[PDB]
Amino acid sequence: TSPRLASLFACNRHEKFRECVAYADESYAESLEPVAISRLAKLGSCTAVLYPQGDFDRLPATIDGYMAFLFLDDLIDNSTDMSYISEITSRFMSTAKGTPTDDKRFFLLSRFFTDKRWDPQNLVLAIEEAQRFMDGALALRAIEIEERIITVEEYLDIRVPNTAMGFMFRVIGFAQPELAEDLNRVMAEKPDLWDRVESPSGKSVGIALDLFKVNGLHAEVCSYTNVVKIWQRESPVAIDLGEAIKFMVSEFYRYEKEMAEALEELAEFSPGLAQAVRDVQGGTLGWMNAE
Ligand SMILES: CC(C)=CCC/C(C)=C/CC/C(C)=C/CC/C(C)=C(\F)COP(=O)(O)OP(=O)(O)O
Ligand SMILES: [Mg+2]
Ligand SMILES: [Mg+2]
Repeated sequence: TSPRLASLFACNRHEKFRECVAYADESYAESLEPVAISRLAKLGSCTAVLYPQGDFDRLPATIDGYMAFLFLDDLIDNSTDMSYISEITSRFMSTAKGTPTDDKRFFLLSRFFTDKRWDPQNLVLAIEEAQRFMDGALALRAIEIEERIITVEEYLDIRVPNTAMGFMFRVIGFAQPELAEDLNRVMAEKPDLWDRVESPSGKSVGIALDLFKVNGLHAEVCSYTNVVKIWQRESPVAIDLGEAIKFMVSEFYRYEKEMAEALEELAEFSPGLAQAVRDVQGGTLGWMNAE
């Protein structure tokens, strides 16, 4: 249920995509399979389509980082109480800042954030965005617990950093190090232009993730933190889940158009960085449309 979404942005693939898979298989089986008790190795094909003009020598590190990230976020999203989610997010941020850990769950996260090849300002950007991702996870869980009714607008604002689109855009500088300088410059000199690209990105990918969820074990629901159910409540006329899905699909396309328009203005500043952003969006949607 919920339809495939056709991104405006091509799903492009690194030429060593095969090596990316297998590195992921072999790395997972050695470093995550023991503790994880999985769709985790699949982040090989994914990194290869997120960073298709990236430097292959950075992709194995990025794969490990992203497998660890996905693993821990599954911890976070599955937690039912603020006390446990707070412990996990604080430990994530400690590790992201290079605090040593002997918790194997965090071993690959530490490898990635302490990679000596990071551009130093790029690394600071990535840590700060991971904090924003974590702050949104914490806020969304408070919402579902308190069963608080918010608007779609309020939700999407909270949700944007928690889609990790912005984090993946920051690691463009790691995976495609010829873009580190341009990444730093846009944040220092053109922050508002940057946010005009990042904000419709997070909104569209947020809507897409929420659309692709619904039901499995017995009742995920998430009635207060899934944009489809949020709109059901906010609509000024009664709408069922089906009609609600249709509307948010239309909103996906509207937010992607708004992102496209922004990327035209980013490309005059940096053609390379604009194209790398397209490919992160295009590969994310491409990879997601295995539904
Ligand atoms: C990157 C995205 C958004 C999707 C697919 C590509 C991928 C596996 C990237 C790994 C990079 C990172 C940091 C991912 C971790 C955070 C994100 C967002 C996810 F886990 C999305 O997976 P989900 O649908 O279970 O959860 P939710 O976001 O709806 O709660
Ligand atoms: Mg999440
Ligand atoms: Mg999740």
